[PDB]
Amino acid sequence: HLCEFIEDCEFTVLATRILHLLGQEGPKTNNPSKYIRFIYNRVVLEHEEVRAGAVSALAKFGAQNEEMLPSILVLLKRCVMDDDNEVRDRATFYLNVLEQKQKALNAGYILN
Amino acid sequence: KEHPAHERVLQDLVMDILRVLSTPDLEVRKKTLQLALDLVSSRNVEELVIVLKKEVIKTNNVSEHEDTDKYRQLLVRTLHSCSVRFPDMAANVIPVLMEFLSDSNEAAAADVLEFVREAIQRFDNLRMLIVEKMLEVFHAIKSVKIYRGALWILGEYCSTK
Repeated sequence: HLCEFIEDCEFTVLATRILHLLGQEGPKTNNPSKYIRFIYNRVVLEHEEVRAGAVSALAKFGAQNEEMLPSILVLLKRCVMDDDNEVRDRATFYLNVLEQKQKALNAGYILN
Repeated sequence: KEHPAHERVLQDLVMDILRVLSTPDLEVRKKTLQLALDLVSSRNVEELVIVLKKEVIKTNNVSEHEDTDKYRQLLVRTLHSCSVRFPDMAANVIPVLMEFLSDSNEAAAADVLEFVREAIQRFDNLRMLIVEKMLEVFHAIKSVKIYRGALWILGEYCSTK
């Protein structure tokens, strides 16, 4: 309900809060395809900023992986990628950051 | 124009004609600009450029742009193209300056466009000055646009360690 409605019940501000929370929660509650499905959408919206949250939430999530995620988790960041300079940069950088640590290690430091 | 035997001169006479444009009507003007761009094998250029600069001054003036603004953007496009081909010069520096003066996004977008481009183009030298120029501009200024500007530039970085 939240997901859907909020989508078409708007307000960016809400998203900030919820994002943050969601950010922690991920794969302890599974339903991956859906959740992904959502996540993509959330990003769908413009705003470098709106887009950005899906990646950040993801870090706790990614790290944990779910009912299918690690392989693919690795595949995805690749599949979804962006320019728009500082938006480019965000993709690049997260990557670059990613680039910079053994992704397993990477996850551990950053997450905390 | 498909008199592709296309004589030198003719291209050249344009400016004269173009002068008339100062008695505006953008829409007409606009048609001109496209038209204009074409002839230049990166030449009859300077005289023009100069003239452009004249335009530029003219553009300053006191203005109450409403139509001409548009023109400016266009001009810049028209202008942009040339440069690609050309080796260009001080004139260009001036845009940079000019741009600093200005206050609306579309230009920033162009600028940015330039950011991109230039990032590709790198013969560099100019940039550095400009970067300096910019440094001034920057010091000299505040805004989201700027704020954004900083970001990329910052991103870019080099010397004066």
